[PDB]
Amino acid sequence: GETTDGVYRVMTRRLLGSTQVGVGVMQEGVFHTMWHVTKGAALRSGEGRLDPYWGDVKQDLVSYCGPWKLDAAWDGLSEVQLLAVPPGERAKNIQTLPGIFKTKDGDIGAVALDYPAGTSGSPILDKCGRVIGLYGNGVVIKNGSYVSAITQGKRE
Amino acid sequence: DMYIERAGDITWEKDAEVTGNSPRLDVALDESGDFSLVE
Ligand SMILES: COc1ccc(-c2ccccc2C(=O)Nc2cnn(C)c2)cn1
Repeated sequence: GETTDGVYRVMTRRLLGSTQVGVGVMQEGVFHTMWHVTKGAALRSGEGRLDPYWGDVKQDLVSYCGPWKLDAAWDGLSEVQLLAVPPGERAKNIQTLPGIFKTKDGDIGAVALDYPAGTSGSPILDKCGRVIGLYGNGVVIKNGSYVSAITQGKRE
Repeated sequence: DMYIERAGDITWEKDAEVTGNSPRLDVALDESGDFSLVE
């Protein structure tokens, strides 16, 4: 299987044609996506198989082949980039200043960018190209637009 | 049955399209991992 670092599309043929259900990040031999994209199912890369290693429906994260590797954090000040991979469209960077999800357990970065559901799992970057979290879990707002948490996992 | 395809390198790109606002929102996170607006 293809184990090169980078961003990947997650596809199914279980519907009409080939359908993009989400996106993920390959780093250090581990594939990282959001739980709602795979529901913890195994993945094919060519003839290779990727089996789930770690997951959590509440964090809405899942790792394949190995434990979560992405430990970078939004600094709470600097702009970031959503490396969006929309269905049928080229990878495209979109630069933004995150807002804030205020919760009883603490504050989280949020990005207010509107993309199809199949873009879930697209990484969010800091200025040094480090992944600070994944796009695709959040809330529909007063307007009707989508706001996504910057969802990051713990590295052990 | 789900498969992956490479779509690019993970790089910061100088002079990307700069858009989106920065809203401060009160949210709850339930046991199913669904966020919601606390108003
Ligand atoms: C109901 O209307 C929509 C349409 C689309 C989206 C959406 C937009 C951008 C990125 C992810 C999503 C998304 O689907 N997230 C999600 C989280 N949990 N589940 C089960 C789905 C949200 N709401």
